[PDB]
Amino acid sequence: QVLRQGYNMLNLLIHRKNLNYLHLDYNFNLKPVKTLTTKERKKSRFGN
Amino acid sequence: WEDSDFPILCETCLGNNPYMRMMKDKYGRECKICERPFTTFRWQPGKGARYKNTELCQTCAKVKNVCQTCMFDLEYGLPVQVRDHELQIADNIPKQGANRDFFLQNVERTLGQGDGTQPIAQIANNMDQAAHDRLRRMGRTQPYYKRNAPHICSFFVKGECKRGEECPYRHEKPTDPDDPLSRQNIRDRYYGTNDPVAEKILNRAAAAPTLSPPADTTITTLYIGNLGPSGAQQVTEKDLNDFFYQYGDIRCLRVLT
Amino acid sequence: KWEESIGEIQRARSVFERALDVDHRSISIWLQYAEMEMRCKQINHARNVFDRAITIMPRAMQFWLKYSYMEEVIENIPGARQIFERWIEWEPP
Amino acid sequence: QQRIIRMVEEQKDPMEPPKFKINQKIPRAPPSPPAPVMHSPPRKMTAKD
Amino acid sequence: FLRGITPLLERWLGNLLSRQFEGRHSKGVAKTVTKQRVESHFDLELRAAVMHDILDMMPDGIKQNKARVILQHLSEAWRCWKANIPWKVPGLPTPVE
Amino acid sequence: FKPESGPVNHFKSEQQRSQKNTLTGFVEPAHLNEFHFNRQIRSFDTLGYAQNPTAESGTTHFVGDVKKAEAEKGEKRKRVRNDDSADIDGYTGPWSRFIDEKTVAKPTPELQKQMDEIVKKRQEKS
Amino acid sequence: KPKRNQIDYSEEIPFEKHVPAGFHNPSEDRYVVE
Amino acid sequence: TAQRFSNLMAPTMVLLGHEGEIYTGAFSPDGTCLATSGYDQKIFFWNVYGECENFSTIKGHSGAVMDLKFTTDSSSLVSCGTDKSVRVWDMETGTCARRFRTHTDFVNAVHPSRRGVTLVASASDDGTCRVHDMRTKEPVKTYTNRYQQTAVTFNDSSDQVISGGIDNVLKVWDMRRDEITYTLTGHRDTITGISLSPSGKFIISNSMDCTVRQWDIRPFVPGQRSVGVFAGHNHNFEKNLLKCSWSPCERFITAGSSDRFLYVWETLSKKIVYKLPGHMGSVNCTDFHPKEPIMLSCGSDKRVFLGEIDMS
RNA sequence: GUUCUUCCGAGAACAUAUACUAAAAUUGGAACAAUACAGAGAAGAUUAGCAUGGCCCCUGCGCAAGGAUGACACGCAAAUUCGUGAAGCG
RNA sequence: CGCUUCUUCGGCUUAGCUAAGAUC
Ligand SMILES: [Mg+2]
Ligand SMILES: [Mg+2]
Ligand SMILES: [Mg+2]
Ligand SMILES: [Mg+2]
Ligand SMILES: [Zn+2]
Ligand SMILES: [Zn+2]
Ligand SMILES: [Zn+2]
Repeated sequence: QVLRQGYNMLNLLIHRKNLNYLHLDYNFNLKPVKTLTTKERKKSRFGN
Repeated sequence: WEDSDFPILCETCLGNNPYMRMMKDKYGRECKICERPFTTFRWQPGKGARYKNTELCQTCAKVKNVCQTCMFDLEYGLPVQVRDHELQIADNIPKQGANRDFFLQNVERTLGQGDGTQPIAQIANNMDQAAHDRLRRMGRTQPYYKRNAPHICSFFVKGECKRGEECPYRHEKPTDPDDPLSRQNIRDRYYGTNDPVAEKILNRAAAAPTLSPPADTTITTLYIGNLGPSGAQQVTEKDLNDFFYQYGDIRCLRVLT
Repeated sequence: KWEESIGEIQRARSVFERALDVDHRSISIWLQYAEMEMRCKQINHARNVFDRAITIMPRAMQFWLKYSYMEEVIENIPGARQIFERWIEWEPP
Repeated sequence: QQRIIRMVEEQKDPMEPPKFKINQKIPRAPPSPPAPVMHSPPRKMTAKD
Repeated sequence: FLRGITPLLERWLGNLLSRQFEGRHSKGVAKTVTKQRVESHFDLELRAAVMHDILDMMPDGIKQNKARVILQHLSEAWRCWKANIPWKVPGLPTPVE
Repeated sequence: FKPESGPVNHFKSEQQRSQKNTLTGFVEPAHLNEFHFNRQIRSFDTLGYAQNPTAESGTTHFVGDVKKAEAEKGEKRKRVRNDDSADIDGYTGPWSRFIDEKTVAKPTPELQKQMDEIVKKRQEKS
Repeated sequence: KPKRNQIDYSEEIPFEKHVPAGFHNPSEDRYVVE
Repeated sequence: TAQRFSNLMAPTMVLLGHEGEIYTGAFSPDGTCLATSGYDQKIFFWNVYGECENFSTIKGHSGAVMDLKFTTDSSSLVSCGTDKSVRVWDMETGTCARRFRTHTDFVNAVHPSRRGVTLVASASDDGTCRVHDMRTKEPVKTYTNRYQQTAVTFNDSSDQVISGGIDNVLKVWDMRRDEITYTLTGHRDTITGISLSPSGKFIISNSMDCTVRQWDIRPFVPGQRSVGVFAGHNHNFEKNLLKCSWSPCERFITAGSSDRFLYVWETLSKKIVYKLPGHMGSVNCTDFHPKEPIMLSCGSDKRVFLGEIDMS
């Protein structure tokens, strides 16, 4: 559950920012699904 | 942000039961008219009612002297458009976001210098006593409680209310969607523009009969009637004397008992 | 001035009122705010503008001159006397 | 003549984030009305000054 | 590790969430003065102090626009010092100079 | 408590002359007994009358449907119970319906036809 | 093209500072618009 | 500057620390302190002077303390409650000297004998008056009335027990006869408190009919014993046992009120002399300081108010 | 619904007011991908970097730092007022 | 005694810093 919760909860934060070109896979690797524009790659730069 | 002990509400919103339970939620809603977060109050006005809650914040109630839920005027129980008409209060209140946010800030500063018991100046200090009478003689006197009943059950409109007699919502005819009373907006009802129920009031108030002097400018005579029969029920000539010399110099008074 | 030229006197008033919040010690703004009212024959507005100006900056002669002169040109000479009397109450130059 | 009402406080959910945006910015309230300037009379400048 | 990282992430994820829901209020937060920004900040506060001395020093009744010219004389007086040129402005008032 | 002498404003209504603290009345804190407060709510809600909440209530001892209060001073349906706890399919403990219980409500076809056009007129906006 | 990031200043008087009360009744002034 | 009437630290003092409805409050006869209690079951003691510090707090009741009285020498505090028990608290020790565990229902009121041997009259929801003597476990007298009794006092000679209750009539029981020698009839509704004048000539009796009636309890009275009627206070739907008390000079009378106001009447004229605001709920108990013109009032609002009054 | 009463089909005690009440129906508000065009601060060019301002944001855990110096700024700047003599007229 | 043309008199208001910021 804590993994389902945490996974869902990070996905919501991605979607809350409309970063729908990022994908959080189930082992929590954060993959860009497409080559990123300067706008997209700036906008999607999550922090620590 | 703004906070208070108790909501600005009219008695028909509170119900006839003088014992109430109410919930306070600080900053629990944004004000429908200005998006500012405000302390929200929620209550059920007697059994069979729905849970009502405050819709306006107190500054927006004070800046129109309106009930925070039903947004009728707190003095006469009339919509704003009716009251702003009779008092000649123009649509002065700003409506654009940054402009009216600035305005409301100054209202709150100004009222904060007062005693807290008054609306804004325009309506706190209006004195047209004839206009006050026109409003008094059209405001509803009894509290209308039917405006706190539950919403109509959409599943009953769909013909499929799967809760049956356990459904709290109303199982009855909607208002016909061609009637303009079905199509109301909180902003229209607050600022007092294009309000359907206001126009239905103003028209029927204007259609009421009235005195008007004749074209005979030489006539200065008034008939007076309903004086009752002769005897102890009849008004004396002194009675008319005392009531009517208030207004002007009677040349003659003729009594016909 | 531009709002006056478009006839938007009520807008023009608020703009001068907002100017005075920025610099209430600017004699130019009070005079230009006054002159535009009396250009528009808004004599009771203009009187209120001058009473504020002379109330706030009693040492600025330009308000007392322009105000008492306006009240004289408009032939309210006992009004003009009381302006000069109120001026002399400040023991002016 | 009077109502009497029990005011309970609605329970806040601790797991609920801040509800409303407050990045709004609006002009300052206008200053309190002008204090009269209260100067000593002007001292005349000569053109030499 | 988790003992100490728990409150750190609780704060950090709070700040992340709060700007994600409230928005970023940070307009008009005081920017502090740091390595590269010192030398421009010295020139701000110099010119502000100079300007305050100008306006207090001039007597009442002078067109204030003269003050912005005096700040030009300051910048020339510095360059002449920097470049060791002798600086002398012939008509400059001695309190201003 | 010595009354204010002299006339009273013709212009202000009695609502406007009234003693007040907020925009609409005199709010003040109170401490009732919690038990009796609850009793009075439920009497008004269920019976139509309650004892008057005002301080200095005077003669008006009862509020609401006072006719019942003076007359009375202050049947249920049956439920299809099946408390056989071993009856895996059949048991209905607290969830025993009334035998009357109209577990679904549908309008008559006359009301249906009226309400059918209402949703269509709403949908015809498109 | 629609615009909504700001008040339209021509719709209503922006940040309207109302003229203070004074001893002379301002409503005696009748102005005719140009 | 303004006139002052007492050694109080301020003309009005607000005493805070109770956790529930304060049903009862009394001054020590020596004037040094006052004791207060109620639904929170603790008994709080307060000095009348200086900071009015809550110098002691007795605990022990397993129920609300409905009534609370000092013995006349101030050496003991009598208290009674919904734990069916009367307790006598030793002042110097702070300890339960006696626990008259013999009532069978809530004890509504208590009054110690004024002089001679210490006797404790008590009235209860079991319908009985009982007089308990400190020296015996068994009560000296049990006077079974048919209906619940809410208030009790001795007469001044401590040989008649006066009680009232749901039947509205006050009984007067004569302790050598074990009979009701006479009854005082006139209240329209249940009595909530009875208090005996300093001289003992008169009693007042408060009732849910919102009147206080003054009765002449002297052995011989040449006619009607009803002396007069006071009005102004109100009893609300909480049906608290609103007490009543006498000024130590008898010129003034008080009663509890549900309308938040602290009422004082003048005994001779029956006019209200004070109707002080300041409580936020039922003023359940009111008393006068025995030596100095100070008023005690105890609210359902968990507040005790001490203040000066001009006892002219 | 349970522990007890009995004259027997009733009575005493215990138990005491859930729910932003919807399976809904309505109603605002942000960014998206790219055909051709002409293309990104400083008195010639290559042009740093750092500041300043408000009803301008974005990334960031952030009083750190980036986003073209993040973008903008880029001149009718009059804003308390005159004084002079010739020559036509009339 | 008044209007107009013209000149004529006082007034007639540079948007920081850094190693000229660096380089030819
Ligand atoms: Mg660069
Ligand atoms: Mg930067
Ligand atoms: Mg950069
Ligand atoms: Mg920048
Ligand atoms: Zn609002
Ligand atoms: Zn309302
Ligand atoms: Zn339904």
